[PDB]
Amino acid sequence: MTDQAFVTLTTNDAYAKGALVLGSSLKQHRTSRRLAVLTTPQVSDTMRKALEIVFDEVITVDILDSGDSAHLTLMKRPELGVTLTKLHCWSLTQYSKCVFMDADTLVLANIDDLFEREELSAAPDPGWPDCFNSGVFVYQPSVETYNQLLHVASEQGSFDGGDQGLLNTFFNSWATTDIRKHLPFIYNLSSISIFSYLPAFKAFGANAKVVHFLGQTKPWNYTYDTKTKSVRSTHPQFLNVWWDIFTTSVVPLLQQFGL
Amino acid sequence: MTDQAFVTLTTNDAYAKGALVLGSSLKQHRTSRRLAVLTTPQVSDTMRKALEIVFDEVITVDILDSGDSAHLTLMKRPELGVTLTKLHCWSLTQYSKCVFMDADTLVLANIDDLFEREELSAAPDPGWPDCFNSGVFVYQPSVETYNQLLHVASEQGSFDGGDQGLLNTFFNSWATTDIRKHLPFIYNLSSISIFSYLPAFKAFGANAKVVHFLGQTKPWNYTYDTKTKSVRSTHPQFLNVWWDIFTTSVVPLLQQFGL
Ligand SMILES: [Cl-]
Repeated sequence: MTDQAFVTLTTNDAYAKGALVLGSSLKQHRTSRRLAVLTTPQVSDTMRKALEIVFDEVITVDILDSGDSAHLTLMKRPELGVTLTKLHCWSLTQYSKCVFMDADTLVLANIDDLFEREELSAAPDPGWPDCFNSGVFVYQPSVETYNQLLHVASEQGSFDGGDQGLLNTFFNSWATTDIRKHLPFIYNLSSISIFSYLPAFKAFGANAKVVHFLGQTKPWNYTYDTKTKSVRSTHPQFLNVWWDIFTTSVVPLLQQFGL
Repeated sequence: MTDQAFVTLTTNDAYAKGALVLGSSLKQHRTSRRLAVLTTPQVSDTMRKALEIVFDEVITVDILDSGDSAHLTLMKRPELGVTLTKLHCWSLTQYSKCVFMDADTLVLANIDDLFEREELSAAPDPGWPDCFNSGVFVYQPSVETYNQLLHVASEQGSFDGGDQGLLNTFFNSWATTDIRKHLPFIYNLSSISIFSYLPAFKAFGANAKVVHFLGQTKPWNYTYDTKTKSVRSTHPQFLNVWWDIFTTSVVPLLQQFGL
C-alpha cells in the first residue's frame, strides 16, 4: 500500500534514534505501508543517512526558514516549534492516509489495521482521558487541514504548549464522537501507565501493540547492558525491546557510515 | 422523578461524611431525582441518622451476614468486601435507573442529564483510559445483573482487587462501544488529574460537574480553616467546596443529634 504511510518526526539526533528504532520496529512487524520521517536540518547527516535506510521517505522540514509556511506562526509562537514541524505531517499529500507516531513510540505488533480508521483517530491520553494522546494518530494529509491547523496554532496556540493541545483543540469532537476514533489504548500505551494503574497493565498490557515512552527519561537516555540484555536503574521489558532493536538493528546500521 | 436515584455507598463513618457531602451537593444543585445511600452496620447511628435526613433512602447492606446473597462470595474473596457491598446498588430495583457515585465524589453542577444515559455509562479512568472509572456510573438496577456481577466476582474476582476491576470486566465493551457510554471526564473528574495533566485541567476543569477525590488523602482527612475557608497543606478549590458544604450543611446537621 504505497499511498499509506507511518509518519514520524525527528528534530534532533536523540529523537532520530527513537525514529530509527520505531521504523525498525514497524519493519520488524512487517508493515505493508510506507515509512516516512519528517526531519529538521538539526538532524545530523549520519542520522539522516541512517533514516534514509530505515524510512522509505525522509522529508526535511525547516520551520526556521522564511520559506516555510509555518515560519510566521513560529515567530508568533516560538514554543510551538516542534508542534509546527509535526503539523507538516499533513503536508504529505503523496499519502492518502497516515498513522503519525512520535519518535518515542515503539511498535510491538503489526498495526496496519490502523489504516482502517479515519482522521482523526487516536488513543485516549492518560491524565486527561477526554483528550487524545497525540503520540499515535490516524490522519489524512491535506494542505487544507494543514492550513487550518496552522491557523488555529496562530490564533489560539496550544493549551498545553505542545502538539497535543493544538490537535485536541482542532479535532475537538474526539471525546464525544465516534468510538471508532478512540484507538484502543494498546495502540499508544503510555509507559507511565505501567505505574499509574499497574493492575490494569497486568490485566491488559500483554496486548500492547505500541508503547509510548513518556516521562522525563527517554529510552535512549537509559544505560543498556548488552550482556544481560536489560536497562539499568522500572518495568524494563519495553525499554529492553527498544534497546534490543537499537542494539541489533540501529547501531550496526549507523556504524557502516564510518567507512 | 421517583424511580430514578443517585446512589452512593458508605461502609464507615469517614465515608459517611463524604456521602453526606455528596448528597448535600446533589440537593444543592437541585436534582429532581431520589438520593439513596447503601450503608453497612459499621456506619454508626449518628451518621445513619444524618444520612436519613440527607438521603431519601438509606439501605443497610450487611455482606458479613450469612443471609446476604454476596456473603458466600465474600468468604471466597474477602478483599472484595467493599465491591460486593457496592454491587448491591443493582439490587435497588425500586429504581429504573441510577447514577452510582462513590462517597468520595462531589457534585459541582446539576448532573440529572446523566439519566439520559444507558447502563453502563461511565467516564474514562485516567491511568488506564480504556477502563472506565467506577466512581460515577449510570446503571440499571436488576437482580439479574446483580447475580451476574456476583458470579463474575466469584469466578474471576477483580483484576484490581476493587469494584472498578470487576465492573470493567463485566461491562467490557465500554472502551470499544458506544461513545455515549463514555461519560465526559467532567462528570467524574479525578482530583489527581489536576496534577497529572495540569494544562488540560486549566483548559477544561472549569467545566467540572463532579470531582472525584482520589489518592491517599480523602477530603475529610484534611484540616479546614473555617476563617480563611481553605484546607491547609494542592489546588485546593475542590477540597474547599467539599469542606464548605461539610461545614455549612453537614456538621450542623450532625450536631442536632446530641440534644
Ligand atoms: Cl460510535
